[PDB]
Amino acid sequence: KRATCSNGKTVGDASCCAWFDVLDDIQQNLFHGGQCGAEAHESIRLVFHDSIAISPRMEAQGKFGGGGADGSIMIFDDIETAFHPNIGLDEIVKLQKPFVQKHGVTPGDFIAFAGRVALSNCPGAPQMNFFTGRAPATQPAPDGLVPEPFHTVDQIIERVNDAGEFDELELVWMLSAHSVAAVNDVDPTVQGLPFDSTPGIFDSQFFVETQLRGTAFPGSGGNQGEVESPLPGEIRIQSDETIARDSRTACEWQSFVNNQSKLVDDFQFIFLALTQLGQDPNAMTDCSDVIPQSKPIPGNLPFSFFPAGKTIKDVEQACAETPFPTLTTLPGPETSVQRIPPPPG
Ligand code: HEB
Ligand SMILES: [Ca+2]
Ligand SMILES: [Ca+2]
Repeated sequence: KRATCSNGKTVGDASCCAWFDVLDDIQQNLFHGGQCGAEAHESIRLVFHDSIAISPRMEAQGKFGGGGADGSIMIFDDIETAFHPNIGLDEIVKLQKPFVQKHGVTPGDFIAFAGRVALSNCPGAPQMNFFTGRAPATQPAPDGLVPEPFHTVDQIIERVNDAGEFDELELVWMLSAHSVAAVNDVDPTVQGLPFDSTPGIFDSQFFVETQLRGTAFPGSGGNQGEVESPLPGEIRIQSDETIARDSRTACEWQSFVNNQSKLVDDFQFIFLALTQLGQDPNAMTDCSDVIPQSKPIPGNLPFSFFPAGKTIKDVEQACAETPFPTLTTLPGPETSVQRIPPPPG
């Protein structure tokens, strides 16, 4: 059957027991009592920037293409966090390092762990998986491997296809993370502008809101990779805006609107896949029973809605197969999306 940890919990594999002490430590000292706040969002982002930096095409040509989910972004933070796509990630890397040192775990395992635990904090999240077995990187990733907000949809599709054999529909899946996300470094005048009106809730509001006609910048204009957004305080990036309207991806983008089961099943899958880049999944240990049970979305709303002051008339419909769903609109005046201030220091 199962192993029993010193704290009296039971697990599928005895090696998983050490992660309960990591869990308690980060929930209290990294995530401010298990919150879906700035440190959680940064930890989710960090998983992608560690993991996607792998390139089988470069290896085939005799060039080191990076080791994927290997902890390189932490081990070699002075190198990798100075790459422009990794802007702002040295803060979370620095917050995470003490825990890795204290608990004697691999940097790559800890990054995957912290991302899973972060998502567990966000109502609506899938039940996140956690596998161990990522040896420390011995070489930093090359630059040019992490997508930018100003890149073409073509080059982003190509990049994820190379990194993980991900198709263009799976690209849409992994962008679900922007449902619990804010932007600190794109607008030099303001930090913490969310991508959707519910950055604390893993829902499909990101997929709704990116489909709306953009009307204004939330702060300054003229920032590379930024386009007009539909709501005060919400930011929109060019890549997301284009993927939402591109004939290859627009139908998948819309499919998440008012479809919670598809959202969570697809994201659960793709997040695990990201955390196993550069690894042999058969060689890894399943420690998924350490991750907290995800919480349902509270309250009494339909799963997807238009934000207040928006209706079907504000949607730029892009899926030729299926009209955009006629959602309910939240009552009241158009409200400003509140910023998520990044960690002090
Ligand atoms: C994980 C998963 C994921 C994925 C896949 C992604 C994908 C992406 N993305 Fe992301 N992001 C994210 C998650 C993510 N993401 C998050 C979580 C965030 C937030 C952070 C904070 O809040 O801090 C972001 C954020 C972000 C930002 C902001 C930053 C700064 O400012 O610093 C940007 C620009 C981006 C982009 C992007 C792109 C281009 C792509 C393509 C693919 N993003
Ligand atoms: Ca890496
Ligand atoms: Ca959200």
